[PDB]
Amino acid sequence: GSFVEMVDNLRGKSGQGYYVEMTVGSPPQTLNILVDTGSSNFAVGAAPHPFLHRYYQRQLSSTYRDLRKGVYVPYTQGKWEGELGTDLVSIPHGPNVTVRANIAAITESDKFFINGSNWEGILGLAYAEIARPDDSLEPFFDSLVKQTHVPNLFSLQLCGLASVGGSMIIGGIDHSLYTGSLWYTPIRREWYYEVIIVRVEINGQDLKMDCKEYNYDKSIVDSGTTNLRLPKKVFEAAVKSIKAASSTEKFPDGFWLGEQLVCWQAGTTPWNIFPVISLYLMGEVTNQSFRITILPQQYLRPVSQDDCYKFAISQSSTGTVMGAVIMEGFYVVFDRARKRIGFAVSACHVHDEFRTAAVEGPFVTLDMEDCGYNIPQTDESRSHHHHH
Ligand SMILES: CC(=O)N[C@@H](Cc1cc(F)cc(F)c1)[C@H](O)CNC1(c2cccc(-n3cccn3)c2)CCCCC1
Ligand SMILES: [Zn+2]
Ligand SMILES: [Zn+2]
Ligand SMILES: [Zn+2]
Ligand SMILES: [Zn+2]
Repeated sequence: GSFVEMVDNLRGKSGQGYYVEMTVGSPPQTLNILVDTGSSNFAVGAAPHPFLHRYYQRQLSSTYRDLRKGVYVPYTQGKWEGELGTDLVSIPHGPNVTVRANIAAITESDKFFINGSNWEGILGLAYAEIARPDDSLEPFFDSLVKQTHVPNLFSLQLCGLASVGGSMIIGGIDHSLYTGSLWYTPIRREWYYEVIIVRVEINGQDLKMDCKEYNYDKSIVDSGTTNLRLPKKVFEAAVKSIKAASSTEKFPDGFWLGEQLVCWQAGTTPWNIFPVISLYLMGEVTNQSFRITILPQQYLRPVSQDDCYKFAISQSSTGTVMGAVIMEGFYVVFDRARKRIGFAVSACHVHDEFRTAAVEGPFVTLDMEDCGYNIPQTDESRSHHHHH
């Protein structure tokens, strides 16, 4: 488990999430597992399903122990039901350590598994706070760090229907995965990997919104979501501005809805008419920020003699979700030990002829804590005690 043994340990199909090979149980059962920075539960298929041809067989594992507890987890469209337990977990193209972790054995599901995905489970790498059924269910990464000598840090280089590749570096930073300098934004609160966006530009033009609209009701880094998602108001401003630059082409509304492809003749796509998008993230120094710059090659997704494209930016009512669309630009450091997220330009350069994906700063201004929104506290959340 040198960083070199972890290089290129990810695979997937385009728009269907990235997965790492894990083993579960004794003897080890090999399974492919979606890497989700947007959730906190480790769960694996554990009974027959249409789209699966292997699953976790609890009864074949000598190290399995029943927790006698059910759990239910909805996501944006998919959901599953599970029965909790613990077993030995390893990442074979990862560090050379085995840990006892919590596993949700999935017994029923709806629209969870995706035909052709090649994944049989989901690794929630976010914090205990949002774990189901409550935060006393230690997440995998927590266990791994608690039980071994692995630094409290991981890094994602997501690259590339068509196949994708990439790397999850568990426990450090591999400099062969990036070029230029690494910029860190703070983790605002440890639940999701919540960050603050202080400014947005499309083709250098500021959208000029109250900076709180950008993080309404939050902003996060989610390897589990394909698209860049944007709060309704920001989405509308953004589309207006993208439509205006690309206006030599007149697409049907369904395209802007992300529900329809548009096509040019093989190798003739007019990239230049689509604008770069810059997201300015709060720096570690007060009044400083730095931008990540997104190419239309990242947000226009490839799907006769024709190159065809899906619009990978969609509306949100649950804040700004920086999905795979965004991450594919970058080597992203989830530096849990220092409560920061780093970005650098990826050594998998998914690059334009005149423009490039960029991580740039500092930019200096005023009043970024002012850009956070505070979610309305519900009675249900206020009432649960936390003797942890
Ligand atoms: C598209 C999708 O849904 N992706 C799953 C991962 C995923 C990928 C996939 F390919 C199929 C799936 F069903 C789920 C990912 O977590 C979604 N993450 C958010 C989400 C949304 C709703 C519930 C939960 N959540 C549950 C527990 C803790 N948080 C998380 C995080 C907050 C903002 C919106 C997306
Ligand atoms: Zn392998
Ligand atoms: Zn059921
Ligand atoms: Zn109490
Ligand atoms: Zn608690």
